[PDB]
Amino acid sequence: QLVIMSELIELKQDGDLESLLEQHKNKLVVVDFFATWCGPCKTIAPLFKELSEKYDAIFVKVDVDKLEETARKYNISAMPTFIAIKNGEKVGDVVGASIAKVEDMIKKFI
Ligand SMILES: [Ca+2]
Ligand SMILES: [Zn+2]
Repeated sequence: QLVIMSELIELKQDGDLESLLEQHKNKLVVVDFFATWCGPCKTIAPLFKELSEKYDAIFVKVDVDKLEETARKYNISAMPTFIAIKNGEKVGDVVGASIAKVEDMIKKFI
């Protein structure tokens, strides 16, 4: 019966998140902070992809070793950490590979 105008974007260097937030001012932005060497990150990534098809939000992937300043800025200390950003400000986070909690968080702030 419908498809969502979805967006799933992987960032490349510090500055890209701030640019993305400015480019998408009135969307909820959901950021997956992950690491290349993180098993739980790889396991959840296809579920995060599936979620991006269900909600009119901007879904973002950030490798903590490629965007070190951004990880530091968001106080990332475990991976995956999912951050919901609304109107440029952090409104929630989920620490760990729980797709149910991520979806609950999106439901709350979208
Ligand atoms: Ca799908
Ligand atoms: Zn876009």
